[PDB]
Amino acid sequence: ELVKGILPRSWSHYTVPAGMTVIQWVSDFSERIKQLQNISLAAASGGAKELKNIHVCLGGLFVPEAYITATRQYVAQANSWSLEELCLEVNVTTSQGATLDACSFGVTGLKLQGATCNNNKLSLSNAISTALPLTQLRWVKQTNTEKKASVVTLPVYLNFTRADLIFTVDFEIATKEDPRSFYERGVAVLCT
Amino acid sequence: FDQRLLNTFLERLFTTRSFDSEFKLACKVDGHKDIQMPDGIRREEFVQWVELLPDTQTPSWLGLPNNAERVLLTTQGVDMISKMLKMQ
Repeated sequence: ELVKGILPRSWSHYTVPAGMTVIQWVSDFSERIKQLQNISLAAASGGAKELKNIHVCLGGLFVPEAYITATRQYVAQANSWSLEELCLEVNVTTSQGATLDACSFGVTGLKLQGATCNNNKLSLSNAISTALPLTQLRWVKQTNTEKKASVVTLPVYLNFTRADLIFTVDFEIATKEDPRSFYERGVAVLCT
Repeated sequence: FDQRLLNTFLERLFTTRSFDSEFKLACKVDGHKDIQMPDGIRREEFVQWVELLPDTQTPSWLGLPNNAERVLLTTQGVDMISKMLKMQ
């Protein structure tokens, strides 16, 4: 397999795009292991408190959707609420200019597709991808107020194949952009 | 999200407004012009309208960004290079 540049079936554990070379996979695997070293380094040196305050790459996680559930469960336990009573709020800010509160978790590596995020507001773009500097996920009590007639629900997939849906994100569109145009142009977020 | 996209097209097209003289099938295909709902009421007029469609079709006709075909077109052009060199 290696001689033919074929990814061994014994190495393929986590979800991978069908078209990935062993070389690409080795580079991706190295990045994932480096991140896991830091996560274990913080867990051993500091405990659970460091695990909450460290930024994570959703692409590097083997099951990114379980991390979202873990963050949802963490906020629910801290506030003694139910999972179905918690809605996810997303704030996109620079990593340097970011502050993590009790319900805030830092996520890096998120890439917006066909749109740009400026002041937490979305605008249609002619660029294929836009790298989000630091995405903050906040879990707050649901107010069942529906949408503000300017909020789109963008899918978040794992990779460019758009085969696995990780979670969904609510964003406020900018200017008088039609939310329907966002749906028609395939605007979404990729984990890697 | 595929269901939402399918619903968006259906609600955009199947309306009483589709019988208006200014209805837009597609909007801003190349930034300036838009595809017009034909004003005819007979099948022959609709068939003629399809025949007069310009050959300059872009993914914006489908509501997609115009650069969605750029990568696909480049790969296809290189393939057409390869097919020639394979039969020389």
